[PDB]
Amino acid sequence: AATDTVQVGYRGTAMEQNYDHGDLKTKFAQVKLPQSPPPAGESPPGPLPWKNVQVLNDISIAEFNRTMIAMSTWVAGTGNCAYCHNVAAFQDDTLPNGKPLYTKIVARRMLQMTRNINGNYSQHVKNTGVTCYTCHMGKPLPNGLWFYSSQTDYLRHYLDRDGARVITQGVAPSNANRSSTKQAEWTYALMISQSRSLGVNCTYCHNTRQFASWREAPPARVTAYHGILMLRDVNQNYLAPLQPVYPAVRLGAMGDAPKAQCVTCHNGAYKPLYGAQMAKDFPAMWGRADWNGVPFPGI
Amino acid sequence: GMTEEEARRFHGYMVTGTLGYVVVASVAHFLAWSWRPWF
Amino acid sequence: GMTEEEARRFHGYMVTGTLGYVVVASVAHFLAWSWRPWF
Amino acid sequence: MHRIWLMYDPRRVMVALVGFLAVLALVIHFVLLSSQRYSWIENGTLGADQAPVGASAPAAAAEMSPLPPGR
Amino acid sequence: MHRIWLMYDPRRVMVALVGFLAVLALVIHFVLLSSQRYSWIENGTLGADQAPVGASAPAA
Amino acid sequence: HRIWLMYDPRRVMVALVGFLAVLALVIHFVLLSSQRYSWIENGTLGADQAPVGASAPAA
Amino acid sequence: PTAWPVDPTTGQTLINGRPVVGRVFIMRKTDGTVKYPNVADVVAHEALAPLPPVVGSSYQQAPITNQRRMRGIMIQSTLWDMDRKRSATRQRYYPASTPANQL
Amino acid sequence: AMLSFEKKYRVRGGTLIGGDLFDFWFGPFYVGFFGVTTIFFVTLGTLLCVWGAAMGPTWNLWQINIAPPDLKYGLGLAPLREGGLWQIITLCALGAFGSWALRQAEIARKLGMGMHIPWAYGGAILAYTTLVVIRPFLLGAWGHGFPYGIFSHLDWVSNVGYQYLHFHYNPAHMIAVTFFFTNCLALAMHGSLILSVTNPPKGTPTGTSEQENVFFRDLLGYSIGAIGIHRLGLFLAVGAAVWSAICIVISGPFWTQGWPEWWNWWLNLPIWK
Amino acid sequence: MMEYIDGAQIALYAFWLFFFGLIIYLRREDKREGYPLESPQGPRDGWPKGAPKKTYVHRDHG
Amino acid sequence: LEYQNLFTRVQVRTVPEPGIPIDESTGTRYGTGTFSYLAGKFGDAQIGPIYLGWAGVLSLIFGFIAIEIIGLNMWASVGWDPVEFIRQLPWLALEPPPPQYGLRVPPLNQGGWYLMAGFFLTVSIILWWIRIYRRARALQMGSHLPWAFASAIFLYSTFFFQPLLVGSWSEMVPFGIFPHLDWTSAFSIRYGNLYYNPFHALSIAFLYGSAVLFAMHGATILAVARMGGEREIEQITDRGTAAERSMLFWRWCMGFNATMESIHRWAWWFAVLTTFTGGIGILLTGTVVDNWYLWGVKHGLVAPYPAQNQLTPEQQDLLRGRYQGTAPDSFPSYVV
Ligand SMILES: CCCCCCCCCCCCCC(=O)OC[C@H](COP(=O)(O)OCC(O)COP(=O)(O)OC[C@@H](COC(=O)CCCCCCCCCCCCC)OC(=O)CCCCCCCCCCCCC)OC(=O)CCCCCCCCCCCCC
Ligand code: BCL
Ligand code: BCL
Ligand SMILES: CC[C@H]1c2cc3[nH]c4c(c3C)C(=O)[C@H](C(=O)OC)c4c3nc(cc4[nH]c(cc(n2)[C@@H]1C)c(C(C)=O)c4C)[C@@H](C)[C@@H]3CCC(=O)OC/C=C(\C)CCC[C@H](C)CCC[C@H](C)CCCC(C)C
Ligand SMILES: CC[C@H]1c2cc3[nH]c4c(c3C)C(=O)[C@H](C(=O)OC)c4c3nc(cc4[nH]c(cc(n2)[C@@H]1C)c(C(C)=O)c4C)[C@@H](C)[C@@H]3CCC(=O)OC/C=C(\C)CCC[C@H](C)CCC[C@H](C)CCCC(C)C
Ligand SMILES: *[C@H]1O[C@H](CO)[C@@H](O[C@@H]2O[C@@H](C)[C@H](O)[C@@H](O)[C@H]2O)[C@H](O)[C@@H]1O[C@H]1O[C@H](C(=O)O)[C@@H](O[C@H]2O[C@H](CO)[C@@H](O)[C@H](O)[C@H]2NC(C)=O)[C@H](OC(C)=O)[C@H]1OC(C)=O
Ligand SMILES: *[C@H]1O[C@H](CO)[C@@H](O[C@@H]2O[C@@H](C)[C@H](O)[C@@H](O)[C@H]2O)[C@H](O)[C@@H]1O[C@H]1O[C@H](C(=O)O)[C@@H](O[C@H]2O[C@H](CO)[C@@H](O)[C@H](O)[C@H]2NC(C)=O)[C@H](OC(C)=O)[C@H]1OC(C)=O
Ligand SMILES: COC(C)(C)C/C=C/C(C)=C/C=C/C(C=O)=C/C=C/C(C)=C/C=C/C=C(C)/C=C/C=C(\C)CC/C=C(C)/C=C/C=C(\C)C(=O)O
Ligand SMILES: COC(C)(C)C/C=C/C(C)=C/C=C/C(C=O)=C/C=C/C(C)=C/C=C/C=C(C)/C=C/C=C(\C)CC/C=C(C)/C=C/C=C(\C)C(=O)O
Ligand SMILES: COC(C)(C)C/C=C/C(C)=C/C=C/C(C)=C/C=C/C(C)=C/C=C\C=C(C)\C=C\C=C(C)\C=C\C=C(C)\C=C\CC(C)(C)OC
Ligand SMILES: CCCCCCCCCCCCO[C@@H]1O[C@H](CO)[C@@H](O[C@H]2O[C@H](CO)[C@@H](O)[C@H](O)[C@H]2O)[C@H](O)[C@H]1O
Ligand SMILES: [Fe+3]
Repeated sequence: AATDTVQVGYRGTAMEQNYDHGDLKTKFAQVKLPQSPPPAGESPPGPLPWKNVQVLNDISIAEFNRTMIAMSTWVAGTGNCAYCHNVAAFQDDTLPNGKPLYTKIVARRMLQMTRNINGNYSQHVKNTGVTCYTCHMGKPLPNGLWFYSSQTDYLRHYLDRDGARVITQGVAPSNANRSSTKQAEWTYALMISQSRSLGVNCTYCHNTRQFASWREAPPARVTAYHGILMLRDVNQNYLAPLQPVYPAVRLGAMGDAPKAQCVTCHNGAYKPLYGAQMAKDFPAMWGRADWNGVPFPGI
Repeated sequence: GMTEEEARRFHGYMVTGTLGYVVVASVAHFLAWSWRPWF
Repeated sequence: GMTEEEARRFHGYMVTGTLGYVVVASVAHFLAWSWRPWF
Repeated sequence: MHRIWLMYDPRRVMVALVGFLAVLALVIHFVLLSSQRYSWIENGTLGADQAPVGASAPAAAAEMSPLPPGR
Repeated sequence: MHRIWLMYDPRRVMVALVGFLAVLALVIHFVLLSSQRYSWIENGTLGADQAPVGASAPAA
Repeated sequence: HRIWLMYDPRRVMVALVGFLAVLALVIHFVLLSSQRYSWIENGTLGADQAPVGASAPAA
Repeated sequence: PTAWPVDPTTGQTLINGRPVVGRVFIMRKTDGTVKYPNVADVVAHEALAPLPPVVGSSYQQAPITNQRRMRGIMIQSTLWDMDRKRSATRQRYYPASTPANQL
Repeated sequence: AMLSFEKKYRVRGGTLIGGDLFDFWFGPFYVGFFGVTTIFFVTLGTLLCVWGAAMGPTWNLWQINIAPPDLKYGLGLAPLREGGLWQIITLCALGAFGSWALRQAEIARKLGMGMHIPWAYGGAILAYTTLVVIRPFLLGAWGHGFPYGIFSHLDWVSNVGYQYLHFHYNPAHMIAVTFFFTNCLALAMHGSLILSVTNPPKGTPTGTSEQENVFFRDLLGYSIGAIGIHRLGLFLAVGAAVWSAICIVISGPFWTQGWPEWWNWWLNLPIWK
Repeated sequence: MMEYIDGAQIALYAFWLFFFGLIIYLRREDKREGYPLESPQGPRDGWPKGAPKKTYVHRDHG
Repeated sequence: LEYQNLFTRVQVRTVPEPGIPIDESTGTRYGTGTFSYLAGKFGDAQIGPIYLGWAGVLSLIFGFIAIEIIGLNMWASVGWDPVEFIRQLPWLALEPPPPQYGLRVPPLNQGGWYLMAGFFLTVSIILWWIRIYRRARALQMGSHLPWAFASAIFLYSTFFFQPLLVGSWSEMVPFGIFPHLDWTSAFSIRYGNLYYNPFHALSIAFLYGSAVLFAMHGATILAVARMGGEREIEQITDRGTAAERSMLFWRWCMGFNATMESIHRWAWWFAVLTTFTGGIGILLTGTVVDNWYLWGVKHGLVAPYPAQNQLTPEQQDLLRGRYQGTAPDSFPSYVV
């Protein structure tokens, strides 16, 4: 019955996070023990021998080989190069049978996506960043995959919709805001989803005397808003257009590709992997010229 | 109220009931110990 | 209704019972200490 | 100490005794059934060396924290 | 022994007992039914080697 | 010995038993909630293996 | 202007040119709290007012199998994220429905 | 000054503590030992509230806010300007409310009344003690108490509710609300009935218990009767405060997740899992 | 065009004037028994002065 | 240990059960009196005959059809599955129309049943008021009860008039156990925290005061019930020592007292003002004030806290969102 509490606002306001101490130790231990250790960093020189490399063109051969080892443990198991490749012919994008190696096609796009996350959305992922492990956890399927269902599904806030505000920024009613109480119910549904996706309550991002207020809210609300912008880019530009690549068994009932949401990275924790920092160890994935001052190797 | 004759008679049924219970309970504990010791 | 005889007799049982309990508990602490000392 | 049977109606002492033993039995069973080590309905067939033991010390990585940063 | 049925009403104790066994039996069945090992309505046809077992101690 | 004149044994005995029953149950659950003496889960650890709380850092 | 001048002779604060015996601190109310003057001042610390809604110019009705039976707005969070009984899941949407001459 | 019938009731005796020493009146008020301790704690607590207002940012009544300490202080007394003052005021409050209930017991004993009023008030004291003593103690820091300020304590209520995402789904809170609403309905009916028999339309005779009983029985189908409605009103009003104490003490110490997901047990009953 | 004065504020003072009127009325009703008060300085009425004691017409026979 | 008057060990029964005294026309008493032992142990024992008349009969017909429409729409929403109808019952709703209809008649499935159930429920409540009013007159009683009930109906009607005044039936309360609580929470979110609505604050003060008073008055009458204090009409017409002692208890405690009659006026007004101040607070919401916290900032209700974050000027432009619009009515492919 022991409870841990974190204060996140001013002392009288009851802006606090509560954790069941025992249940949190179980979650935290179940992350730490599977957390795959990175291989050692190394680099000899030499011009690139690769035949069919489009993304990893800016990386030494040793750092490239190191990356492929990491990718296998993070997505498929530590020696499972057969998950993506025709093992005899790594440059191939097809099987000996001629059929496309759809997994390798996806993985190439996932590398571009990861660089785009780490590079363009540092306002969200900062110096923690993401790697393949952040979503995949060692398995081919991440959590929180979603598909088209109904028009009013709130997860479409992370794809093609925009706008969740409902509160008036003035005392009197006006033509500027005609939001329905039903629309406040819809935002409330969306916000419960976000809260659960992080394992936090509303006071983590709001002072609930004014949900609209930014000044009264913790700084985490600003980070959260960039996460919404990031998911829209991730879903629209990378995950959704993989629809013609997957086998039909991976598609939704509408035949749409699987899409991501906050829980896909966070998995119920306030930071993914409780803030474990791996992206700094893998310059292949930075999309940045330096990581926290450590410069990009650049051959 | 209660006589000593009943009070002494009754205590004999208490002791045999108690001993039977403790005998069963201690067999049950030693079975549990053999299966999965707690020290 | 109490009497000094009833009181004096009952005092013997309370004293001896209390001390016997404290003896059994002292062994329990001896066992607990030998298994996992708290100082 | 058999004078304890003079102090109370023996029928009621048996009712109280049976209640106390029954409740204490259920308390200890559900405590054990909630534990990892003695969840016997799921793990009863595990050998004594295979049965769970509570960790002596969890590890950590210095950047990780189980709780969010506070104020 | 039998003089206990002077001290207590047989007619009454039997109802208390029969009610207690009904409650106890139902509780034990529902505890088993919601386990993994003994969810016999779904998995009762599995052999004893094939039935679920709770997660073991081995760990890093 | 005359304290038993001031208090009825039929009350005292239950009051004393009730105190001891509560106190014993409190101490067991306090220990069970500790890390060092969570004996249901960890009682098979040796005395050197059993948890110990954090020390003074000296720095 | 975070602090008053210090006398180089003695390391001693000067207020309005004259010394103060002690360690001068700038007085503030509890935790530096300051009363809100105005709605306008509160609003000036906020983000700008939200942009206008994007409303659809016309409505296309969804396929009937994409239409929810339950019109309650929050049910996706308050029930369906914890409820995953198969029969209850199947009931969430209207079933397929086809003109008989198209079978 | 005294009511026209009062003087013969102003006897000595019935005190719990102090005897004749404080057994006297001041105007309408009975004093007594617990009257003296009441005034002490009321005065000390009220002046420390004024001191809290003085060192805060405004004298505006609605905006005064004497806040508890940061959670980091745990169960210790914090610095007085950092929430230790809220802790001292809380001790005065506990002393004042306890003294008030014991003074009520002395008054009731002096009048030969039953102890119903002191114990009914104990229900409210239990809720206050839950909010500032028991729940913060179970959470391990006094900073979980609510702040003393007419609107800032409503900000606390708002934020505590949203700590559980959707506090309406708290099952003890639903019961507590039902008692509060049912109490207010029952109070309107009891008031109306007594007034309507004692103040009938002009030229009508004064009503009777029989008419009250008949009318009530057409409202609910059954007769509650005279003592029954006062038992009900007491059960409803005090049960509302007791279930309030339960609903807040389970929120945090025992349940930490959102309240909607507590209802998962109902969805998984074996007859329909 | 009054900036500070708004309908919610106007309504709230309307209520306060009614409510303080209501408390006065109830305190007049509360004094129909036991008043005027006895005092060593003679009778006292408090404030407001109480409404007079009612006389109740009993049911004529039954 | 002293007898607490909370439970009656010895009930008495009369072989005949009392009937209704007078005015039997346009309506008649249904049933006949019977005794409940449990109700007779809480309070008085007779479960009675009951009165309806024209207004009562019509009220039940309208109210039955309203409840029948609510239940059948709930049951239709789980596909007529009777197990899910029970399992999911508190989540089920009959839901208001969509917002873009405004006050127009909506489609039958999309809130047309809602408005129909709401209409019959409203008529049923008004007929039940007429019943209570007529029955008070027929028993030769004051009309204090129907005016108390009118105050509750006033609050209820604001859940029609405020949606009317903001111009859309979509703003109405869904019929459903948890759904109407979802609406209650979302209403406070939309209108910027209802804690700062001063009529909501007044309504709470009267809701709490009603609990304070019934606790105080209930306890007071039980504390003197050993002296016949519960015979309140007799104590009002013929003041006994039970009334004198309850007046003195409160005078000596808190410095002033009521009478055995006038305490029931305090009770009546505190209950009535709960729903009356509540209704006013609803009617002002969205019509006069659209954000109650900002109204509280304007009028000086809002306690200052130190800032938890500060925005840069470009963040003030970046972090403004959009007001929520329509749901997407297509399923986009992203193939190109
Ligand atoms: C929020 C919504 C719900 C909120 C719900 C709030 C409900 C509150 C209801 C109760 C309030 C009235 C309390 C009361 O009547 O006490 C008796 C006392 C004296 O009159 P008396 O009892 O008939 O006669 C005895 C007296 O004449 C002689 O007695 P004695 O010689 O033995 O003792 C000395 C005197 C000295 O007089 C005083 O000290 C009176 C000081 C009263 C100050 C508090 C006024 C509060 C008004 C609140 C309403 C509103 C004011 C704006 O008598 C006494 O010692 C009597 C001591 C009585 C102590 C009463 C303390 C009550 C504190 C209540 C605080 C409530 C805060 C909310 O009465 C008074 O002094 C006058 C009260 C008049 C009724 C209030 C009407 C206000 C209407 C608006 C202003 C009208 C201006 C013309
Ligand atoms: C009515 C009898 C008396 C009494 C009379 C004696 C006598 C006589 C002797 C002891 C002895 C002892 N008693 Mg004794 N003892 C009493 C109550 C107690 C209580 C208690 C909780 O009240 C305790 C802890 C003890 C403890 C002890 C030990 C220090 C010691 C060894 C036996 C033993 O462990 O017995 C634990 C206690 C019990 C099981 C209950 C008490 C009665 C039983 C029968 C034991 C003592 C008698 C012993 C077998 C006699 C042996 C023959 C003699 C050596 C000639 N006694 C009662 C009140 N005790 C012996 C001694 O001094 O050895 C150094 C000894 O000769
Ligand atoms: C997040 C939620 C919001 C919030 C949102 C609202 C909203 C929205 C409303 C209230 C309202 C009220 N709130 Mg608020 N409330 C919150 C926090 C609180 C807290 C607290 C400790 O935090 C409290 C004590 C209260 C207390 C109160 C009450 C004082 C008030 C209702 C009075 C009443 O009697 O209603 C109960 C009485 C009725 C509903 C009257 C009903 C009478 C009719 C005639 C009955 C018909 C029955 C019929 C015949 C049969 C039906 C059959 C079925 C249809 C099947 N709120 C927060 C800030 N609150 C109301 C109000 O007045 O606001 C100003 C209101 O509308
Ligand atoms: C248990 C059911 C309900 C209940 C019942 C009840 N209340 C009662 C009684 C009963 C039976 C009394 O006999 C007693 C009484 O005498 O009433 C006249 C009382 C009473 N209920 C009161 C109020 C009250 N009851 C409330 C609630 C309830 N009372 C329950 C809902 C509330 C709520 C919900 O807000 C309030 C405000 C008082 C009028 C009175 C108790 C008077 C008393 O204790 O007097 C002595 C103390 C003082 C006069 C002042 C103390 C000042 C402090 C030392 C300093 C201030 C500290 C405080 C914590 C600050 C709070 C600031 C707020 C803005 C947060
Ligand atoms: C002063 C404010 C408080 C208050 C007061 C109040 N309410 C009241 C009253 C009063 C004074 C009444 O006199 C009135 C009443 O009747 O009380 C018993 C009522 C009332 N308060 C009610 C509820 C209520 N009050 C609430 C609240 C409150 N009421 C406030 C707290 C709430 C809340 C908190 O939400 C509720 C839910 C009702 C119990 C009652 C009004 C009953 C009514 O209007 O019923 C209309 C009829 C129906 C809905 C139909 C029922 C149909 C059945 C299924 C039977 C069908 C039989 C048959 C099939 C049909 C007929 C066939 C013919 C051939 C005969
Ligand atoms: C999978 O298929 C692709 C081509 O579809 C092969 O990719 C080769 O390498 C790329 C760099 C280049 O861009 C591409 O054009 C192609 O040269 C890939 O190596 C895999 O090849 C195997 O399957 C091929 C296939 O498509 O079926 C197959 O190709 C032969 O057969 C097809 C079908 O009849 C015919 O259209 C091709 O022209 C023919 N190609 C050749 C080079 O013979 C490959 O068979 C052979 C002998 O190469 C398969 O690869 C092997 C080693 O067997
Ligand atoms: C399907 O159509 C609906 C309805 O347009 C789209 O939802 C819109 O966008 C959401 C932000 C909003 O919630 C919703 O109210 C509605 O405004 C939905 O996202 C799907 O969009 C795709 O199809 C759109 C369509 O209506 O045909 C198409 O829109 C563009 O094309 C139409 C027809 O030529 C033209 O009338 C529109 O003005 C035009 N809109 C824009 C913004 O250019 C979308 O194309 C684009 C670029 O938005 C489609 O979206 C995608 C990613 O394919
Ligand atoms: C795991 O964590 C936590 C839980 C925290 C750890 C801690 C746990 C704690 C603190 C436990 C404490 C345990 C305890 C402490 O005392 C336990 C004490 C247990 C006891 C005393 C058991 C006694 C049992 C006695 C029985 C069964 C007797 C039966 C008698 C019968 C049947 C005979 C009836 C009469 C008959 C037949 C005939 C009469 C004839 C007559 C009259 C005639 O013929 O006339
Ligand atoms: C861990 O963290 C925290 C918890 C914080 C740490 C702190 C802990 C603290 C503060 C602990 C305090 C402990 C304490 C303090 O006092 C503990 C005190 C303990 C005591 C007093 C124990 C006494 C036990 C006595 C017993 C068992 C008596 C048995 C008697 C028997 C068997 C005989 C019965 C007699 C009969 C039947 C009569 C027959 C004759 C008759 C009838 C006749 O003759 O008539
Ligand atoms: C077979 O029979 C079955 C089994 C179906 C019978 C069982 C039925 C069951 C189980 C029913 C369950 C009902 C439940 C659980 C209902 C819950 C209701 C709740 C909690 C309601 C709460 C609040 C509702 C409110 C406040 C609604 C207010 C609505 C109003 C004021 C509507 C007014 C509408 C009007 C006046 C409409 C007028 C018509 C127009 C505008 C068109 O013309 C004037
Ligand atoms: C040899 C066996 C002979 C037949 C035995 C029959 C056993 C019947 C069931 C025994 C257990 C019932 O459960 C036990 O009931 C007693 C009845 O007083 C309760 O006893 C307690 O509560 C009851 C009310 O419930 C009070 O009136 C009583 O004063 C108090 O001691 C115990 O708290 C409870 O644990
Ligand atoms: Fe009354």
